[PDB]
Order: sequence, then structure tokens, then C-alpha cells
Amino acid sequence: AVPPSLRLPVIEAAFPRQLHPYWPKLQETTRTWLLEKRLMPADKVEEYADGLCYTDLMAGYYLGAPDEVLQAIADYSAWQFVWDDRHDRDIVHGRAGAWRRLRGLLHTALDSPGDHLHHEDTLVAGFADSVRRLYAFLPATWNARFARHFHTVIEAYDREFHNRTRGIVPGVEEYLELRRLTFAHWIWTDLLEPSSGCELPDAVRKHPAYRRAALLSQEFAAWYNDLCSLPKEIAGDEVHNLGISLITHHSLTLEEAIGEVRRRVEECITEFLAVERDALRFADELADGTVRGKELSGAVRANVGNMRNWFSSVYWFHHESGRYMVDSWDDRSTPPYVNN
Ligand SMILES: CC[N+](CC)(CC)Cc1ccccc1
Ligand SMILES: [Mg+2]
Ligand SMILES: [Mg+2]
Ligand SMILES: [Mg+2]
Repeated sequence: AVPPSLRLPVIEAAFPRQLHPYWPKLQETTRTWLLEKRLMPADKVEEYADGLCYTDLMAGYYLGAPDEVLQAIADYSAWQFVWDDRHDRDIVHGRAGAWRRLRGLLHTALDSPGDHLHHEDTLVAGFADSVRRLYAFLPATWNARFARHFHTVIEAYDREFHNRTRGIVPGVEEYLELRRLTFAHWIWTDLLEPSSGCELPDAVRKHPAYRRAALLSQEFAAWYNDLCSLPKEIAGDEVHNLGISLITHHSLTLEEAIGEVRRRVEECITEFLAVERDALRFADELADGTVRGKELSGAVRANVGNMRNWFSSVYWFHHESGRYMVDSWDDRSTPPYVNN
């Protein structure tokens, strides 16, 4: 029973959910990892980890992934949720020095994860373990591209720190550009390739149909998170949300901003349906009779299928996850799963 303001009949009808067969083992292995890496207090892992649905999100997205690949992705994605919470708490508590240090340590650990596996900051050590694991699947050129993308993500989070401490709400286009980075669009897109077992050549992954399909998948997911997480974010003085930027800079009411964000999300869906046809036709064109053409064809088809799966996984995640259930909290500004 999705709230009417969030319900998207086209997702529910035309994007049937998928679940990776490794999901039951993934759930418990990631929860054990969060425990053993001390990424969340033991009592909060026990009360909340499963209800957060982080592994469910990844297992509905990277279909076809080798189990070991999906495990590293899920650990890394759970880490990224804990990092979002740490960033939030550093801003709320004014810990600009602790944030600047963490920011520098994540840049360094991203380039040399092996050196940071036992770092005193458990958030850095957990980061390093998952990244080292992700670096073991594909050639070093893929690792370099992952790192280049995530160094950009870290700096976008630094920009968020400064906006929120100065109480600056970005403008709408400013925000849309920043959101492609704080949502980690290009990391999810990069992770498609170890999930289908193939580093794609630049010529294939920069093909306009592949690029546009990948963009729209992520714009849908980021803006649907904005639509669904707007209440928790207003309650916690978050400023980064397309709806907040519309209410703040365009005098829209809550109702009007929500309607506009919905319309933008819906347009992502139908633009995706159009370019999906071209991206799958390109996957067909890559199968040229050769072994290599078959490899690339199958990899592009799997990645475009997972671009599609991201729509339904993100849609349902926001209605199942404890992360967004702000009406259940005694303190609406402090989620119970965050370390305060
Ligand atoms: C807070 C988690 N995340 C991961 C990119 C930022 C670290 C955004 C996100 C939210 C909801 C669904 C998917 C991703
Ligand atoms: Mg957040
Ligand atoms: Mg955030
Ligand atoms: Mg959000």
C-alpha cells in the first residue's frame, strides 16, 4: 500500500521486481560484516539492520552478478549508507575537523585500500575492505575509473557539508548537477560491469544509447529518493533535495514541489522506455558472429536489464526500508539507526 503521492502505477505494472537467488545469504553475510567491522553498534545491528533492507536493494538491482561480486557490492552499499549517516551527524554536531580528516582518509584509502584495512576509524577500515574486494574483479583500468568517480563523490559530500553548515539550499540546476555525484550515479553504473563479468570498452559504454539509459536509471532513482525521503530530511534539516530546492527558490508549496518532482520522475520512466529500445538494439548489433562480439553483446544486454531493474528495486526499497519511516521515531530529527 504505497502512499498515493508516491505511487507510480507504471513501475508497478511494467517493471516487475527481480530478486537475486543469493539474497538470503547476502542479508546475513552483510549484517555479519557490519557487526564485525563495527560499522554500527551491535544492538542497532540487531534491532534495525535487516529492516533497513540495504541488501534487498542491491539484490533487486545487480541480477546475474556472481555471488562474490554481489557480496562486495552489498557490503560497499551498506557502508555508503553508514557514511551518509556519519556525514549527517558530523554536520549536525559541527565536527568540521573530524569530517575534513575523514574526507582526506577516504581519498587516500580509495587509492590504496590495502594499507587501510585495519585503520583506527572503523568507517575507514570498512570502506577499505569493501573497495579492496571490488578491485579484485576487473582489470586495473576499471579500478582507476571507479576511483576517479568516487574521488568526485567524496568532494560532492564535502560541498554538502559546507552548504549545510552555512544553511545554503542549492539552486535547482546546481542541485541536479550535484545530485549526480552525491547519489553516486557513475559508481552504480561502473558496478554494472563486474556484475556481468566484463569491463566494457569506452566505445561501448559511451555509446549514446548506453550513456542515456544509464543516466535516466540513476536520475529516476535519485529523484525518487528525494520524493520519498523529503519528510525525514525536512525533519532533520537536510537541505539537499530537489523538492527543498523548489520550495526554497521557486515559492512552491509542499504540494506543488511534490507534484513537480513526481512529474520529473515519471518522465524519467518514459524517456528510459524509449532509449532502452535503442540500447538493446545496440546490444543486438554487437553480436556480430565473433566470440568477442557475443561477450560484449551479452554484457551490454545484462547491464541494460539491470538499469531497468534499478527502477523497481529503488521504488519498493523506499516503501520497505526502515530508513525512511520518520513517523515511527520518537525524535523525528534523529533516526534510531544512526550513532548520535
Ligand atoms: C544514502 C545512500 N546513498 C547511496 C548513494 C548515498 C550514500 C543514496 C541512496 C538512497 C536510496 C537508494 C539508493 C541510494
Ligand atoms: Mg541522506
Ligand atoms: Mg546524503
Ligand atoms: Mg534522500
